[PDB]
Amino acid sequence: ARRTWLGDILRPLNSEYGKVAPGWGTTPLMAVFMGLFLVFLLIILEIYNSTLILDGVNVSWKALG
Amino acid sequence: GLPWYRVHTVLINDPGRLIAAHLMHTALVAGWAGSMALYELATFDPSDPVLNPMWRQGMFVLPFMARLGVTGSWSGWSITGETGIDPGFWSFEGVALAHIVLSGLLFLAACWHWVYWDLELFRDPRTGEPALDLPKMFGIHLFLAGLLCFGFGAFHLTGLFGPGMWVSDPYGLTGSVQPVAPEWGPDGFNPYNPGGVVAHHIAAGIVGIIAGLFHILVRPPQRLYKALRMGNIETVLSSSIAAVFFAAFVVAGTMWYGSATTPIELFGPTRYQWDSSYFQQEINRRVQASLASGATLEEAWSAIPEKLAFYDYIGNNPAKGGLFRTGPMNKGDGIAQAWKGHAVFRNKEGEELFVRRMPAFFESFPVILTDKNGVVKADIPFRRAESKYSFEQQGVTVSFYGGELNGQTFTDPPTVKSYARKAIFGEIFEFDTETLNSDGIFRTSPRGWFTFAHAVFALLFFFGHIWHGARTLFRDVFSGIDPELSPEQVEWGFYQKVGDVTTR
Amino acid sequence: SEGGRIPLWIVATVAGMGVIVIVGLFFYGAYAGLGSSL
Amino acid sequence: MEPNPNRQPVELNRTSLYLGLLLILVLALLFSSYFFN
Amino acid sequence: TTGERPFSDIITSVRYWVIHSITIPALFIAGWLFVSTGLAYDVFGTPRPDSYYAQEQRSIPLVTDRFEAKQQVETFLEQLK
Amino acid sequence: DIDGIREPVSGSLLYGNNIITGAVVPSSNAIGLHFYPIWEAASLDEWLYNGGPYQLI
Amino acid sequence: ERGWFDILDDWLKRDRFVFVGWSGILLFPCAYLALGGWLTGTTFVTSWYTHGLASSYLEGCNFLTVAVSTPANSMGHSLLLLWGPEAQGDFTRWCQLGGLWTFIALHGAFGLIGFMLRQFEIARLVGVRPYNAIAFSAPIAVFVSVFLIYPLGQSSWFFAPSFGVAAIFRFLLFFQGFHNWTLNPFHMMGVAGVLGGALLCAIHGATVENTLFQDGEGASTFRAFNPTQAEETYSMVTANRFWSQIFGIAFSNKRWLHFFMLFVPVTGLWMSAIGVVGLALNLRSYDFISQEIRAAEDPEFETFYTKNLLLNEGIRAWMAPQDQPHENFVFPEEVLPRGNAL
Amino acid sequence: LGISTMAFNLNGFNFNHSVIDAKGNVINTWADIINRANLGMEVMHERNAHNFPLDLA
Amino acid sequence: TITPSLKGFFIGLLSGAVVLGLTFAVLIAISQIDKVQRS
Amino acid sequence: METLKITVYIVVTFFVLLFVFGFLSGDPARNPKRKDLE
Amino acid sequence: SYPIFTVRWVAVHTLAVPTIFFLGAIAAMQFIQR
Amino acid sequence: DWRVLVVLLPVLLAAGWAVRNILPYAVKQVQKLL
Amino acid sequence: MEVNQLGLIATALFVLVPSVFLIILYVQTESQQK
Amino acid sequence: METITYVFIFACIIALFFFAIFFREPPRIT
Ligand code: CLA
Ligand code: CLA
Ligand code: CLA
Ligand code: CLA
Ligand SMILES: CCCCCCCCCCCCCCCC(=O)OC[C@H](COP(=O)(O)OC[C@@H](O)CO)OC(=O)CCCCCCCCCCCCCCC
Ligand SMILES: CC1=C(/C=C/C(C)=C/C=C/C(C)=C/C=C/C=C(C)/C=C/C=C(C)/C=C/C2=C(C)CCCC2(C)C)C(C)(C)CCC1
Ligand SMILES: CC1=C(/C=C/C(C)=C/C=C/C(C)=C/C=C/C=C(C)/C=C/C=C(C)/C=C/C2=C(C)CCCC2(C)C)C(C)(C)CCC1
Ligand SMILES: CCCCCCCCCCCCO[C@@H]1O[C@H](CO)[C@@H](O[C@H]2O[C@H](CO)[C@@H](O)[C@H](O)[C@H]2O)[C@H](O)[C@H]1O
Ligand SMILES: CCCCCCCS[C@@H]1O[C@H](CO)[C@@H](O)[C@H](O)[C@H]1O
Ligand SMILES: CCCCCCCS[C@@H]1O[C@H](CO)[C@@H](O)[C@H](O)[C@H]1O
Ligand SMILES: CCCCCCCS[C@@H]1O[C@H](CO)[C@@H](O)[C@H](O)[C@H]1O
Ligand code: OEX
Ligand SMILES: [Ca+2]
Ligand SMILES: [Ca+2]
Ligand SMILES: [Cl-]
Ligand SMILES: [Cl-]
Ligand SMILES: [Fe+2]
Ligand SMILES: [Mg+2]
Repeated sequence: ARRTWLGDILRPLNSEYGKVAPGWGTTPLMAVFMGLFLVFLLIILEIYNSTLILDGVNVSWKALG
Repeated sequence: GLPWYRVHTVLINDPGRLIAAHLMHTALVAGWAGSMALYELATFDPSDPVLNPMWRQGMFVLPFMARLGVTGSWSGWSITGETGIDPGFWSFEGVALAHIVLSGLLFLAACWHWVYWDLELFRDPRTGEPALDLPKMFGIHLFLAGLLCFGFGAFHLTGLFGPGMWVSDPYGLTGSVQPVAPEWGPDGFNPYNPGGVVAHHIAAGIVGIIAGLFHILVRPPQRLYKALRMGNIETVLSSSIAAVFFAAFVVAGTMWYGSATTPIELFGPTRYQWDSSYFQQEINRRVQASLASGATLEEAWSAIPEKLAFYDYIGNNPAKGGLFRTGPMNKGDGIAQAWKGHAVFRNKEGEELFVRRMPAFFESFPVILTDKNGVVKADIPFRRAESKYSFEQQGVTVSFYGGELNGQTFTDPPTVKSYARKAIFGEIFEFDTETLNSDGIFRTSPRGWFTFAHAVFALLFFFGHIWHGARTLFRDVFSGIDPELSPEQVEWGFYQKVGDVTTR
Repeated sequence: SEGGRIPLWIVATVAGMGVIVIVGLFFYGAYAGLGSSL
Repeated sequence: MEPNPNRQPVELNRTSLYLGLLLILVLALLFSSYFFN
Repeated sequence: TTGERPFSDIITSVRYWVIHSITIPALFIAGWLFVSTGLAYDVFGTPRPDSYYAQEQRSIPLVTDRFEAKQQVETFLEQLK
Repeated sequence: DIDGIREPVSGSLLYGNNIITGAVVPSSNAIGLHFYPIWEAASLDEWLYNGGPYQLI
Repeated sequence: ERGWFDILDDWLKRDRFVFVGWSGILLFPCAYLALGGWLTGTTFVTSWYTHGLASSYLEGCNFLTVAVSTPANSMGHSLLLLWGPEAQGDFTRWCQLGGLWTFIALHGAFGLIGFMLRQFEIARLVGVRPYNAIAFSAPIAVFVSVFLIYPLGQSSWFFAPSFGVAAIFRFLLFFQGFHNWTLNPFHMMGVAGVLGGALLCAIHGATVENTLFQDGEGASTFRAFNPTQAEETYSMVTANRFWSQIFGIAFSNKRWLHFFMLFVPVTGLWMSAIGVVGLALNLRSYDFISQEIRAAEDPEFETFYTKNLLLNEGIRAWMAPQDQPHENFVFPEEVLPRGNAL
Repeated sequence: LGISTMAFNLNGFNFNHSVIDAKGNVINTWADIINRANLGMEVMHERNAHNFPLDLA
Repeated sequence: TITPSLKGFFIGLLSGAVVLGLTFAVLIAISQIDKVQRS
Repeated sequence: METLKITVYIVVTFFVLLFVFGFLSGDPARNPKRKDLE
Repeated sequence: SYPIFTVRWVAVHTLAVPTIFFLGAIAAMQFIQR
Repeated sequence: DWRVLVVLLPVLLAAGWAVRNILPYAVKQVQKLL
Repeated sequence: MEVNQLGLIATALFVLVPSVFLIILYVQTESQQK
Repeated sequence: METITYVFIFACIIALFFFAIFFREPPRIT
């Protein structure tokens, strides 16, 4: 294959195909972030939906003048 | 050979040519943006932002330019109605040109990457086979996206180094591009607060930078690597398509309901504003405040801006169009010229009467007039023989306050009836139907068209997600199942755990 | 106790008759009391 | 330049041509009324 | 087969029917009483035949406000004297 | 004149129809269940006005 | 690597009478609640406060007229959660406000997700290609377009279909009168896919059944087949000749035949879904402009298209006051559109 | 067979005003809404062809 | 401040968590009690 | 019209006669297997 | 030999128990008069 | 609420009766699984 | 009739473009070595 | 122009029927 200056510079960033951490690794941490993100989406959805209604938060064109 | 629907699969193990095909796609999209902006500039009439704004003229990319701060033409005009403005290079024309040149450079890069496909960069150093390290690539790209998202937020939207964004008053009368500070309290999650858009790009930008660094530095767990087939580029296609249909549903929704990023001065008003008489309530409030301050009826109504009256008209309601009724809103009811003023109907007893407005559901609707307490007082009858509410029987008249017909009164049944028929549409306007040969049939706005296209494309992309996820997780059987599939593997009870040969 | 003592054909017959009876009751109810139009 | 080993011939058999043409033509016969409006 | 006792075994056994000749009529009677005592009406808020309208009213009790809807239903209910 | 009330309905392409609106229109209510072949008409113009093509087809 | 996850995985995939799976955790509760909500609502729950209708067995409705009806128009697109701001944790009030409608719609949606995940999971365990799930994408596009996107585009959940036989019939007629839905080429493609699918089902079944090889002595021919047999049970060659001579063309490739049987009804349903997304926005195929210009100028010009529009106008005027009670429509007799005598 | 028996006017189930309260007020069901739609269709179809109050074919 | 709807939100979140947790506790327990036989 | 009518009657008669005399020309024997069905 | 309380037992009863209850309720309804 | 007791009482006696007939085999099934 | 003036070319290209695509693929399949 | 278009598409379809039946690739038993 053809080498080039730039390809030589970028080589290390494409040299670890298939490399994995043992077992479950950071899955538990990932799960937690997924759970937080689900709740964040439910919050913003319920706000837009007026199912969750917060003081100072007027979901309307008449929010701020 | 390959069937027609598989021709592009030749790219799966050829990162150079895949990059070339992507460069070519990008070139075509940038080229589209350039061409679209040019067509719109060649057809847009900037002379009346009150009764002929961009959303009445079928403008689709112009409001997206305006939304982020491009409001002027090299020709001297601006979308807010100013004269003698100098926009610098970044006028609508400059944006279009920039997109064309970008398109060109991308095309050339595509050619280079297509010829010189066999770069050593694309080979796995240990096997010599083509390979992309997708997890690290995801980190790299996420980091980049994070820096850009953050930059956009902290510099562009804030006006720190940039123009800001389109903002307006609650009735879409005084819109302009303004610098916007981030909103860090709970109101940042209010769709109608622009400060939340700012805050979002700052915070999510930061989170993108952090997650990016994580994904650059930390390898996937073996179990997730295997489960999601992280060695197969089609897994990335599957999940990317999922993310994309999610984003598309969200933009369709925020376009339909409105938010700080889908302003009515750029896309037209929403159907819900007609549904709840939003503009009518504001108009009546203003008129009452004037009356209470000692104004005459004529003065009260003459004090209503034409733009505001224009919002209170069903011809601008995005839920009144048709799938094959093509073009700009102007092609239907015509190009709006002037507010006729507010029509007040009275019967022979001098009681004020109110025309029943058309709900969006109805292509056609009767003409029925009630008193302030909803009692029917007059109508236009179908069968005449037992009519009791005809305008003729009831002596219905109509007087105008404000607008072109201000101070005038009409008593002849044909005229009164004509105005009543217009009154079902809300406030009444004079239109030029000749310039464009308008056919008098309602069309939706860019709010409508955008919403439609994006809900449909999102729904289709769901199928895309299902198809590619399936191809990813069932790669081993996509030319068929094992010819030697033992019957006992699908026979009930033989294995304790379905399809697990260790559990006989 | 052990499966078999009560012949399956009798079970099917009795169950079926039961089904017929209840649906019959529902059709009677179409003509009397609520929903009867009377 | 060395040839690309990922190239593949493409095919469309006659039945597929006929099915394709029937699809396009019927789709046209259907949508044309709406294009003319 | 997947390990569980065949249905045809079960429903032709004496024990099944010793249990179910009690359990099946009991449930049926319970459902009957749920209606006959009038409990169902109160649980689900379904109008009895004499509770759709007040004596002289002929207008439907339609809910017209989202956030005070509960109070509106309570008011409609109060209006049946 | 599908309903026999001298109110002719246009079904053909050349007379203002598209593929979606077009039709061969049922024979006249004045005819009812009577057999109306071409030779029962005084002329093809008559046959056509009364919806003869429908019965033939 | 034998941790709790793998042990649970073991349990979930036991070859038992009703397969569970990881997908079962989503599917079973959601499907059960959706069916239970419908049975519960149609048996006991009114629509007096939301629609001014009786809708349950308790009130005197029959199987054809029971329904779980949509919430009042004033609820907008409220998720209408039991603990939400509308019902405030009050179960009786929740039923009276139409909470069972969103309960059923939402649990049903997650249940359909569960079922398609089940099709994937089982395909993967057994080792077959996942075309059954893929084909199930069409029911999903239909449910999502009709029960969610369509009313989300309109004023409120009120205009979603209500869950009941007659209620659905009302949905059909409403779509005719207000949307002219039969005129829509997306609906039309849907019709072609459904009827074409039914046609393929029938013709394929009958063809197989009538080109059977005699593989046994009996005059009832079902027993002369064995699941494990390698041989085709009917003659593709004879089938092919018969159809080539009858209809001019015939299948010759069984794999293509079966794929086509997937393709036709799945594609049809997908097209119908697209048209409904348009109707969410009233973006209808309601008119042909050329027709209307000609007709408006020429009082002798009449087509089946104009006739159908007069029918639609009748539907809107005569059905609206009772079908849309929140609008408080009062249409005096004299304004009602009517032909002579009727 | 539905079409072929409705041909002789044995029609769909009719539950118009089947549900009635204690006083005798009509309590509408979805069947009655269907009825209103059907009325729109009925009163509009063939707008010039009927001279008498009942459409008997 | 905690509005009645934010309180309600909390209640719904807690209810969901409880249903999910109870479900998984039970499934895990049963999975532990009734293990598959392997060679 | 009369010429048209006679013509059409003759055509119809011709084909109907073909149908009838045709199905009378030993049709059960026109099959691939057991022919002697008289 | 065979277990009694299985997953199948549970599924069967989650359907059959409310069904018989519901059928008793609907039966009682047939005797309600306005 | 007396109506609630009147309705649940049938089901309760049903449950209790089915436990009486199946308890010996239930304890055998469970003590086998363990 | 006052039809849309783009309908003719819309229809023509709608037919022509994909049909030509299919014809190109068909002919070059045929010309491949038998 | 419209009528010509509709009739033309139709005509192409009938021609296609002709080719698809009489000039199909013959089915061959391998
Ligand atoms: C405090 C800092 C901060 C602030 C003030 C904001 C502010 C905002 N965020 Mg951001 N965000 C932040 C940090 C912040 N963010 C961080 C750190 C992250 C993680 C990187 C995000 C990730 C994020 C996401 C993923 C989204 C937002 C969105 C928003 C906007 C929400 C209002 C809205 O229009 O919702 C509208 C959107 C919803 C209500 C979400 C609906 C979710 C759907 C219903 C789930 C189901 C999808 C499925 C396909 C639906 C199919 C069914 C249907 C078709 C029937 C608002 C500008 C939303 C947005 O972009 O709006 C335009 C959005 O989607 N943010
Ligand atoms: C997101 C996509 C999108 C959207 C929402 C808009 C929106 C708009 N465009 Mg723009 N435009 C776009 C992309 C878009 N455009 C592209 C890609 C081009 C290049 C061709 C253009 C070029 C363009 C021009 C030249 C003009 C517009 C105009 C407009 C305005 C009028 C729209 C209209 O009448 O549509 C009508 C929409 C339809 C008739 C829908 C067609 C649906 C197809 C036919 C369905 C096909 C079904 C399929 C074949 C079935 C396959 C079945 C098989 C799978 C089994 C509107 C604001 C007009 C304007 O007013 O400018 C000022 C105008 O003159 N646009
Ligand atoms: C990011 C989006 C994306 C990308 C990069 C791909 C990429 C791929 N798809 Mg997937 N797919 C997607 C989204 C995507 N798809 C979506 C949204 C759907 C549902 C519509 C599908 C449904 C799908 C199926 C059923 C199949 C694929 C297949 C493929 C592979 C071969 C495609 C090919 O050779 O077609 C060649 C295409 C042509 C020669 C002509 C297509 C003409 C189209 C149909 C009409 C005109 C399209 C127009 C130019 C598009 C304008 C842009 C649009 C956004 C408006 C390729 C890896 C195939 C595969 O898996 O091979 C193993 C395959 O069978 N895709
Ligand atoms: C397991 C499958 C399943 C799924 C997917 C759903 C889904 C749904 N249910 Mg259903 N339901 C289920 C089983 C399920 N249910 C069961 C088994 C029952 C019987 C108890 C019910 C009874 C039920 C009722 C009575 C209602 C619903 C409703 C709903 C909807 C609203 C749910 C919600 O907002 O949760 C919010 C909670 C979560 C999403 C939990 C997320 C878990 C997080 C990530 C963990 C962190 C929690 C945190 C640490 C706790 C802090 C709490 C503290 C601050 C107080 C949603 C569609 C509502 C509805 O349909 O309205 C129309 C409704 O009224 N469900
Ligand atoms: C005896 C009941 C007959 C009912 C009417 C006919 C049903 C079957 C006809 C369908 C034709 C399909 C095209 C040919 C399909 C075809 O070729 O069939 C072939 C198939 C198999 O043929 P065999 O030659 O093996 O057997 C038929 C004879 O030769 C006798 O052995 O025929 C049958 O299975 C007959 C079944 C009789 C019993 C069927 C009852 C099914 C319906 C029961 C009533 C339900 C009504 C519900 C209303 C709510
Ligand atoms: C080379 C070069 C250059 C140039 C460039 C250029 C000139 C470019 C252009 C470009 C362009 C100019 C492009 C364009 C594009 C476009 C597109 C890409 C489009 C597409 C479209 C579509 C795809 C559509 C579709 C559709 C239809 C048609 C109908 C309706 C529906 C839909 C929408 C689907 C320069 C000098 C700069 C420099 C460098 C070199
Ligand atoms: C909603 C809800 C819920 C749930 C509930 C449930 C889950 C329920 C279930 C329920 C059920 C589960 C019920 C059932 C029922 C059943 C029935 C009612 C049946 C009937 C049947 C019949 C009547 C039959 C008929 C027939 C047929 C079908 C065919 C054959 C013949 C005959 C005619 C016999 C909860 C609490 C969670 C929460 C709150 C809300
Ligand atoms: C109203 C329409 C006229 C109705 C008349 C009905 C009258 C009933 C008797 C009709 C005469 C039947 O005459 C019938 O036709 C021809 C005449 O050569 C005979 O001849 C036929 O015999 C063999 C039978 O294997 C055929 O293969 C052969 O092609 C043909 O020649 C039939 O064997 C004879 O049975
Ligand atoms: C592609 C050709 C490049 C032509 C560049 C013209 C620059 S034009 C120049 O730009 C400045 C920033 O926009 C403005 O401040 C200034 O008013 C304007 O005249
Ligand atoms: C590639 C050739 C295109 C070169 C176009 C350069 C436009 S440059 C542009 O010109 C305007 C004059 O009206 C000024 O208002 C503006 O400030 C200036 O940037
Ligand atoms: C004889 C009619 C006298 C009253 C005038 C009609 C109502 S107002 C009228 O409405 C038209 C659309 O129909 C517009 O095109 C026009 O601009 C406007 O004058
Ligand atoms: O024709 Mn046709 O439609 Ca059987 O009803 Mn009578 O007629 Mn007429 O009216 Mn209704
Ligand atoms: Ca004109
Ligand atoms: Ca009484
Ligand atoms: Cl008619
Ligand atoms: Cl008459
Ligand atoms: Fe088959
Ligand atoms: Mg009764």
